[PDB]
Amino acid sequence: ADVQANVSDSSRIEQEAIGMIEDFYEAYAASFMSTGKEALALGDSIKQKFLTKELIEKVDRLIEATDADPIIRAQDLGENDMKTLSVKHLNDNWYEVNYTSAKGSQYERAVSIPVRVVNVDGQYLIDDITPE
Amino acid sequence: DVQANVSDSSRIEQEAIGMIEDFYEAYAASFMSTGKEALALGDSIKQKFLTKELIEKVDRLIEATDADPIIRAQDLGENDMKTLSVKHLNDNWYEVNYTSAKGSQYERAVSIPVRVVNVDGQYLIDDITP
Repeated sequence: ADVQANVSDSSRIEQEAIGMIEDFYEAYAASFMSTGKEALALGDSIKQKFLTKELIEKVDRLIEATDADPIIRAQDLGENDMKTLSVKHLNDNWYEVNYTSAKGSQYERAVSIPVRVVNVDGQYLIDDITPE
Repeated sequence: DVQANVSDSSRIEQEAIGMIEDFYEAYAASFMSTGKEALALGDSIKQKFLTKELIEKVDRLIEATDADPIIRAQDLGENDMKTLSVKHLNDNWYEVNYTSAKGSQYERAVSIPVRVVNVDGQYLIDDITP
């Protein structure tokens, strides 16, 4: 059986996955600070680094379907939005990215994106969001 | 007026501290990505938060030293800027504190004095390391 080894490995691996997801969202959020071609350039560079080829194509479909960025479920980020970032494990390889959009205002909105993680040769990558 | 001085000074210092935190958190996030796009964001963040004279001083210190004078390091480790602490020192000078290479055997406490100016309600950093 070995409960302690299964438990501590599961806890470690989940925290490693959470760490990558946190790094993606903090890096991606910073790309919204620029208001020129470099904003999109960095945003796409970060998506090329952290997301799989399959998910990036699904994000384009959702960009075409909605009129919002499916990664943040918004058009833009207020500068205080990512300070409320909180990631946690759901089940299996699914994690939930939580943050409050427009915190403090009359348009304050709780955002909750389920994201799925794959490990390729030691590197963690997000391979799906918002289940289809 | 003792109380009005105390309330206005506390409000304004927190607004100045708020801007400095926003600069450092945003600027630190540019290191999470690599290449010309990461550097371009760093420069965009500098344009937003630093004065034209300070950006010219930082470019001089980039040539003069072998470290980024904003962070006093070549790069940032994972979760260095999670230790960020900003406080008022005196007049318009504030101290930015963070632990470089936090958790590692080479961890180093960093303290950067930064001077703030208000230009028509906008807070900008106009000098660092006097």
